[PDB]
Amino acid sequence: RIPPLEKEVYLDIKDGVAYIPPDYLEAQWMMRAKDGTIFQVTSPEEISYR
Amino acid sequence: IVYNNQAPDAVNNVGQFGATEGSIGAYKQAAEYAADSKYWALLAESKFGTIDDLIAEVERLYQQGVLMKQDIEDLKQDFKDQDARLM
Amino acid sequence: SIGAYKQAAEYAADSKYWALLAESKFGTIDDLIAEVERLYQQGVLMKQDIEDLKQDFKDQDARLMSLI
Amino acid sequence: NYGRGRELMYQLEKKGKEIKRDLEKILLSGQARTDVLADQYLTNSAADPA
Repeated sequence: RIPPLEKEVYLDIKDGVAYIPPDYLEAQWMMRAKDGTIFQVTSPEEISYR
Repeated sequence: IVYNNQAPDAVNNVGQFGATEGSIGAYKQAAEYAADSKYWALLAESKFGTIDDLIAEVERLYQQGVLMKQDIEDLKQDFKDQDARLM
Repeated sequence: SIGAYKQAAEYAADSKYWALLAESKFGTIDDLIAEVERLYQQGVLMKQDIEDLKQDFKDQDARLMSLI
Repeated sequence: NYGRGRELMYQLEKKGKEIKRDLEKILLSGQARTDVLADQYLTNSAADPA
């Protein structure tokens, strides 16, 4: 795992389902272009509570 | 920076989500059918776009204008003829 | 709601089942295009013709007016 | 002192009146909410300080 194989890419969410690209292996940071803002990751068992 | 809009070409030779040699046909056929549906929806706006705006407008617009013209002409002719003959 | 992840081959059939509605409704679209085309042609013709008609008509009317 | 002494107060009152009239003129003149954000009002912490 290193930069040179990394990727920028935009996503299409649809309130959830946003699907994983075929080419995917492992995810570093993920955010918005709007205002700069970072997501974080968790389990179903928590998001469901949310 | 990018979108995932391109078409399915290859299979994951590493990575445990997505395409395999036994599923690529599904991806490709799905893409073909989606593009065909779009072809339809777009040609449809067109027929429909076209049909509507075009003919509906030329029909109604000139019929109405020409029939108002009809009223005017008939009225004028009649009045003039009558009054003048009376003279 | 939240649906399951069907195997790809099924999503393919789902995608396919959109094209047919489009196909059939396009045919009625075409038939009706031909109709409003015939109608518009007839319209233009009639309009121009009877317009020139009323023109020469009021011409003869003013002729009769000058005669009086 | 020669003339009157403490021209400071006079000049300062002049500048006060001047800024008041300028403020009125600017308020009555049409000007947009121009800023460097470039429509990014809802993109706090812009990642591009260039």
